[PDB]
Amino acid sequence: VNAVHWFRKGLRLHDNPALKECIQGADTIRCVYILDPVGINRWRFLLQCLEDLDANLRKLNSRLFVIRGQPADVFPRLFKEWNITKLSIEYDSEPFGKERDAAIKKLATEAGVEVIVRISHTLYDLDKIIELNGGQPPLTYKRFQTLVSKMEPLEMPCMTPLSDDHDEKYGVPSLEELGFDTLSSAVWPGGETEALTRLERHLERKAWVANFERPRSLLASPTGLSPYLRFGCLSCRLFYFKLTDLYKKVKKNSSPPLSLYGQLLWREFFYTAATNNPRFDKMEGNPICVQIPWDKNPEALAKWAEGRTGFPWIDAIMTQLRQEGWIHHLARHAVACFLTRGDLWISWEEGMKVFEELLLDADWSINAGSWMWLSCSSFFQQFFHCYCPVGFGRRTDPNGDYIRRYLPVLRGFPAKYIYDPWNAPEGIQKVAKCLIGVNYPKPMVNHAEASRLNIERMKQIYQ
Repeated sequence: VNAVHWFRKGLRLHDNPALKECIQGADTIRCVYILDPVGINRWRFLLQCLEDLDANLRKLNSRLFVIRGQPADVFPRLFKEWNITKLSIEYDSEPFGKERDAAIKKLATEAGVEVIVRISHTLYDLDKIIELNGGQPPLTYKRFQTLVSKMEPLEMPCMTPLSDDHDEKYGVPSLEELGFDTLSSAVWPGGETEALTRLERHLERKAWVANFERPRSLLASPTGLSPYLRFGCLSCRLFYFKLTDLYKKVKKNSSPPLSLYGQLLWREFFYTAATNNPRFDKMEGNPICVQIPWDKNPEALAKWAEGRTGFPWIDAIMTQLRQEGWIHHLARHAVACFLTRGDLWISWEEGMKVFEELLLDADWSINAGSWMWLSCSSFFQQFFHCYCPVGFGRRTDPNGDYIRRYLPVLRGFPAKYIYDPWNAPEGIQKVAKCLIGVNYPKPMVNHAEASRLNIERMKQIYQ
């Protein structure tokens, strides 16, 4: 009779099995999102997801109920005031997620509410993947792959009562209503509609690699999907199913290579590896994490996080990240190294926390997992091997256009110092209108020296 679907992740109406199941047999249905009362970019992306769902719901004679407050306190009030008997959610594997939900399920049964749970934030049941592997998370992407290639296939991806809503809670809140601010548009608009738009574009574009050859960045693509996958605006099975069909249609081969799926499988690998380990995002007490004597250096952390390291490659990556909420993985790998095992010898937990506040596609699991691997703290498997924060940028973008773009103060520098401007003669700096040490900081560390010492440090811990 009375049903509620609770959005957390999975902010879509496509491939929503828990929602599809919840509407089955219900006389009424309310879609609900609960706001607890982390930078403006994630927050804005969130609000646009919510606003986006509401718009689609309105299209459907329904509308989104954004409830303000806490789940454990909101739900008994709802169950009673709305005479709910069914409540459904997407499955959340994240260790803290499981807990909250296991608790809302105890409450649910207290009010004799039925609780529909359905997996769809991942391609697989991770519990099952663990079972094969001996009741043990694969700690290697290879074994993990070896294991999913041997995994069963796939099954492709009533009214609502409103009143006077758009303010009695239930309306989507605004940046201002949260304590911000203002921003300046948004390189990554949030929501399902945006996400189904970019999937179309993305598929069209990947279609022009293997049956269209000819040549056409480090910049946000207008076909990029990572943030949409993190919030569930885009279903990962939809993505998958359409990826397969593209491969089979352009490559004429109905048995694609797992590497077509890397973006997806890496995601899954970390969800699997984290779901049973609540200390996954810490070093101490994290059973899979090597214990490393990282330093406490707030001031070094600060320069790193605020992109004032004096290494433009590093600083450009960090300001692109702070401004927009996304950065290419190669840049993730550069700034991660520089902060941890490469240069600064600061804990990966510290970089994890920064990324959580600024990175749009950061899940608890993915974020922790990456920082652990990137800093060589787990997931051993292929030594990532730190590339130079001068040479590695120089290798990628010889003219330093990416640098001029995100660090305009340096716009006036020649491509032969744009990566290492402290090596510009005084006359050049003057002509560039940027005195190194005055208008842009000097390098916070000697790179050669720092990685030298840092490689030492690391092998003392493996004698």
